[PDB]
Amino acid sequence: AFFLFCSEYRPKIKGEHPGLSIGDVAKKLGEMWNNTADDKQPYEKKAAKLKEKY
DNA sequence: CGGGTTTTTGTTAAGGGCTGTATCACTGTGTAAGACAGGCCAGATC
Repeated sequence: AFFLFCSEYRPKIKGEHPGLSIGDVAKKLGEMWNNTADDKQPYEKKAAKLKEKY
């Protein structure tokens, strides 16, 4: 949920207000994503689709 | 043999400072013997 959600919301969250380091940026953003599945499922669905396609 | 534990295993993803090889430009020189082949020739011989 949160992994695919961060890999999806990368553009705006990384080009609007990143933070101190890429580490802390993606950490806080993945936390917010996991605390949003209820609103991030299709990103994980696309991830699993690519995984099956591989 | 196996569902669910037993302690784990990728993995794979989003960017960033440190390390470890791979390049990059750039320079040191015309010899030294030996074998064989023609060409020239300067005395040998009839």
